[PDB]
This record gives sequence, C-alpha cells and structure tokens, in this order.
Amino acid sequence: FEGELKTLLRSGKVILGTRKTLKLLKTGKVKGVVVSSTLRQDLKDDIMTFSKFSDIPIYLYKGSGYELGTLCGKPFMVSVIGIVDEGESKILEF
Amino acid sequence: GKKLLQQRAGRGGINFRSPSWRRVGPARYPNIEGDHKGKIIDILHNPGVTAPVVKVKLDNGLQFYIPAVQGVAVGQEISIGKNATISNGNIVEVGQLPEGTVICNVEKLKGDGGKFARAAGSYAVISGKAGNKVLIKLSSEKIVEVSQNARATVGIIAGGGFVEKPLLKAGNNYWKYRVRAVKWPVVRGVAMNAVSHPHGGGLHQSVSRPSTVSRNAPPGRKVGHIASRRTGRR
Amino acid sequence: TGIAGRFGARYGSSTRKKWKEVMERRYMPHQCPYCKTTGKVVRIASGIWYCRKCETKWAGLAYTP
Amino acid sequence: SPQQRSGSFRKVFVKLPSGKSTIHYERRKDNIARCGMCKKPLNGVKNNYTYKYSKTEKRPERVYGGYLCHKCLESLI
Amino acid sequence: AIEIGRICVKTRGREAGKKCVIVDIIDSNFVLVTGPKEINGVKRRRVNILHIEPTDKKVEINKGATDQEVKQAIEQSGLTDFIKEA
RNA sequence: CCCCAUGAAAAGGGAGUCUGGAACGAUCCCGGGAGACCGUACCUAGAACCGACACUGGUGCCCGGGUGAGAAGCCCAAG
RNA sequence: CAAAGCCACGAUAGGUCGCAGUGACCAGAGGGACCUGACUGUUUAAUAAAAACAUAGGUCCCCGCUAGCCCGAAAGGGUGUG
Repeated sequence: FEGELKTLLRSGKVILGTRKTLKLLKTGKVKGVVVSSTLRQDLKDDIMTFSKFSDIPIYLYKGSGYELGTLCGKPFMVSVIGIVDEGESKILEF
Repeated sequence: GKKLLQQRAGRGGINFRSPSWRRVGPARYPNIEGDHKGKIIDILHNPGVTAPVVKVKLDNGLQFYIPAVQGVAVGQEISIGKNATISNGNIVEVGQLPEGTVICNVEKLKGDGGKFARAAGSYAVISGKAGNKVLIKLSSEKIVEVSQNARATVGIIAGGGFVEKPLLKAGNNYWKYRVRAVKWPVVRGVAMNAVSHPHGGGLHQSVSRPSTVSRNAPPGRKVGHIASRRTGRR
Repeated sequence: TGIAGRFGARYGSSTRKKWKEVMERRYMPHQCPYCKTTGKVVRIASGIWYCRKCETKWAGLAYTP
Repeated sequence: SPQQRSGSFRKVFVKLPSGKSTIHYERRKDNIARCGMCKKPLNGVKNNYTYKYSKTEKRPERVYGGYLCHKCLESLI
Repeated sequence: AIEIGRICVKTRGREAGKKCVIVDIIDSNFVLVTGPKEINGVKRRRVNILHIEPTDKKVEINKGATDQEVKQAIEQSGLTDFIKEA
C-alpha cells in the first residue's frame, strides 16, 4: 500500500487541504480521495454524499492525519488528500 | 447532661440539610417500559457527589440525569432497554448479562433508579445467577440480590484515583464538605467536658470504660469500637 | 524539585512528593481520544476534559483522561 | 440609595461647556437574550436597554435568523 | 456532480432552501443559477460553490440558456411543483 | 489561570417555528388622549440612633496639591 | 524610526555647604544554646490566647438502602436531589 502511495507523491500530482479538494471535488475533477479516520464527521458524509455524484473511488484510511501526513511527509497532519494525476502509481482501482 | 453532638443532628435543623438547589438534580434512572435510544447532550459537575453526571435527551423527549460513566462523550448515543447490547454506557437489565460483566449503577427493583455502585471509582461484578435473581458483588466484597428486570449500566463511573491527591490543607477539607451536611471540622469527645460526652471529663485523658458494649446498649451510649470483630493493626 | 515547592517549605516534603508525582500527570501532555493529541486537553474538574480542537466533552478520571 | 450596584459610576465633564460637574447612575448592560442548548455565541440581533420597536433590525432575515446559527439547528425542519 | 441543468438548493441567503437551476460554470468557485418562478422567483444570480447542495434530479439544458426554455424544460420533465419536492 | 469550592431562581422581555381566523393594516411615522395609591421634612452621630445624659462605647456605608510607593506622617486646597 | 514640544524614569561628570545629608516625618536591635507546639487558624465578652481545640495523615469499627445512623407521642424526620 505505502509503496503505491510513495510513488504518487514522487511524481503524481496531489492536493492537500479539504477546502481545495472539496471545492474541486464537487466539480468532479479529481481522480480519487483518501481520508483518514480522523475527519470531522460533519464533512465525512458530504464527501460520501459527493462521492456518488460523479463516482470517484474513495479509500478509507484507518489512520489519522499524522500518519497520513507522516507518509505525506509534511510536518503537519493532512485530514484528506486530493488526486488529479495518478501518474504512474496503481492506486485508482482500489 | 446536654445531649451529644450526634444527638444534635437528630433535630433536622439547618445545620444538617443540604443546599441541593446548588445541585443539578435527582440522578436516578427515569422509568421506561420498553427499549429506547438516547444521546448525551451535556456533562455537569454536582457538588456533593464526588462524581460527574450527565444530561441526556430521550428520543421521546425527556430530561433526566444519571451518574457519568467512564469513556462517554457528548453526542454519543445510548440505547436503553432489553434489546440494547453490552456497550459502554448503555443501560440494560441483568437478565442479559454474562458472568464477570463490568457494570455500575445497578437497579435493585424495577423502576427504582439504582441504589448500588453509584459513587466514583467503583464497579459492579457478577458472581453467579440465582433461581430468580442475579448474584452481584459491590466493592465491599459483599453480595446483593436484585430482580431480573432490574436495570444497570455497563461501564465504570468516572472518578478513578480520586483520593490519591493529598488534601494537604484543612482548607481543602473545609471546602470539600462546604455543601455536604457533614459537621466540620469533626470534634473529638474525650477532651470535651463530661457534661456532654460519655467519655468526657478527667484531667488525665484516658479511656473511661472498655469501649466495646453489649448489643442491647441504649442509644446515646454506644461509642467508640461498636460491634468490632477484632482490633489491632494486623 | 520544581512544582513541589510552590508552597514553600511547608506541610512536609514526603507529602509534597506524593502531591508532586500525581500533579505532573495532569500536566503531562496527553492524547485526545477524539480529535487527536494535536491540541492539549485540560481538566476543568474531576472527569471533565476536552481539548480546544475537538470540542468534545467526555468523562475522564479524577486526574487523568 | 446605599452604595449599590444598580448604575455605572459616571460623571460629566468632557463634552461640556457650562461649568458644573456631578454624577449619574445607569443600569447595567444586557446581552443577547437567554436560554441554552447549543451554547453558541450568537450574533446579528439587537439588544439595547431600550427597544426602538425596530422589527427586523433586531433579527436576521435568515430562516431561523434570530434563533441561532447553522451549527446545531438542522434537527427541526 | 455539480453539472449544468441539475436542480439544487442553497444553504443560506434569503431563499435558504429554495432551488435554482445550474446554467453555466463561470469559474472554479462561482456558478450562475436562477430559480425563475419560485414563490419569490429569485432573479438570475451567481453563487459560491460552497453555497449549494445538489439534488438527485437533473434537467437537460444548453449552455446558460434563458427563462423560457427552463420554463418548458422542467415542465417537459414535469417537475414544476417538485421544486420543493426536489 | 485556578477548583475533591464550579459559583440562585422567578416573574418580565424578545425572537423563531406550525395551526386557525378575517381582510384590512402595522413592532413606521404623523396628530391626539390618559397614565392609580403610597414613600417623599430633617439627622447621621464627639449633641439629632442606641448605651438611663448634649456619653472619647458601638452601628454603618461610599468619595484635591505638594511632599511623598502610598488612603503612612506633615502642611495646605474645598468645606 | 528619527527630529520638535511635552512627560516620566535611570545613570555620569564637575563644583559646592554643614557636626549631621532616608537632615523632619516615616521608619527591624541583632546574634547564639535549649524545651514545647508542626505551621496560618480558633477560643474563657468583664481576671487567663496557650502546650487548650481543628487541621493535613495513618488506623479501626458499623452498614448493602425496607442498610447503617441517629430524633418525636405519631404521622414519620433528617445522613437522602446519596
């Protein structure tokens, strides 16, 4: 799993921050979004509600923003991740 | 002579009632007949309780208060009744419980509100199943019997490690009972005048009589070691 | 000995040491079970805790979450 | 009449061209009116120690505008 | 998704619950919409993207057309009173 | 920031939502009318209260300059 | 920022008077040995403030709520909104 992700950060385009991806996702212009378990529940439904409006695959992450951000490498946590380019990884099928 | 200090509390004067208006309310189980689901909306402190409480809204629109149970939060949902599972904070009946289950605030008879394991830090354990009722042990290692449909809550009431922190100061002790009707500070009697204490009087402060007395002893005279099984540090 | 002395030289060190050890656990940085250890939680009163991010009141122990 | 709380201890000498200095009492402040379920600090409603009979000015044009924000309110409609 | 001709609601504002029809996407954060003959008949007004909530019904309209065709397009779908049933 | 102290309740106001009613109709402004009854003097204390008194006792409460940390002491403003 | 007017504070040099330079006023004597009480606190109004009481703590006893504890004639009362 992590190897697949580590490839995306290497070259594939990524989006960090809910506001941008949530702005973007409603327009149906994202390859995929992965969310850690630590998302505030007020937004989780909206993602799930907006998930079916253009059928964008979503992976649920059991982790928090930290390990997601630790894998992301940013010192601070990331609640969600936005993708507009899979690049060369093999994640989208998930 | 003039009656005892314990005697004085028998009058039911001001010096012995509690200002429960400063308290949140009577926290006993509200009466329900079936199965219902509720959500926690608030937690407040209750002065003379030594344990936090919870305000919970009922799915049918009722307000009530129960001792707060460990690891439960605002907005979490609690189901109450027969169908409810074994989850922290859910209120169920003993008829569905397995052996060795950890619960608190056990109800004695159906619709009473719970009378045992309602303080802080304690818990209730199950030691068996009787012909018509259930075997329950409180922290005092004794056993009590309650009805089949008697209610209970799975979990532990908050307040663990309560007395580890030293009082360190009579001021703390003074504001620990500022609302509870305990007479504070407690005054010993052996130094008091004999006019108002059975063991009062005497220049050399000494025990006047063997403190142990027979069971038929009249009230106001039973003092000190009362019905002691044994003495000594060991 | 730090916090152990904030009352001066009173009441006995042995008492102070006991009051010492427990107190730090209250101020030792914890991990919010709801949002995360990101912010720090506070003990308003025995059993009362919430950090300033989750805004989730919950039941704690007398001095620990 | 005995030194009390009902009135902020004010005086008069700034905006003043005559020559005379004295004291006045005036009752305490209000806040946005009372009860509690969402404990949310409200906004956008007028609350003065007098009421100018301004109908909407004291209440937003939103659906529950005078009631509370959209933090704890989608349980009714 | 946010698509042209999908009937939708607005989280706030005077209408705050009335509907409008999506006509175009003027930018990544604003789109123009109009509830033409609501009980108030909200005039043609763009809005923030964080200000809408999509429904489960969509109507086929060309790029940013006028009131006459939506007047017919939705009644062609026969969703005239379903503005609130939306 | 502190709490094993968590720090009053009504009436009185204002708003929100749903039902019924009639079509006239105002929480707008403009003109008009009215708004019980009773408290209301004086003294607040080295002479107005109590202590048997025109009593160094108590019962109060609140509030300029300089010198000077200062409501300390001194002196002097208002009186 | 820095200049100007103000204003407070904190230092430097020099000269100079007297016995006296926190000039009045206001304003700790200090040190050592020992006993007792842990301390702040409280109380003999109008002969006594202390080592007398309370204290934080250790320790034991009673008791599973229709308990235990205590009060009244009785209804019952209060520790119990536990």
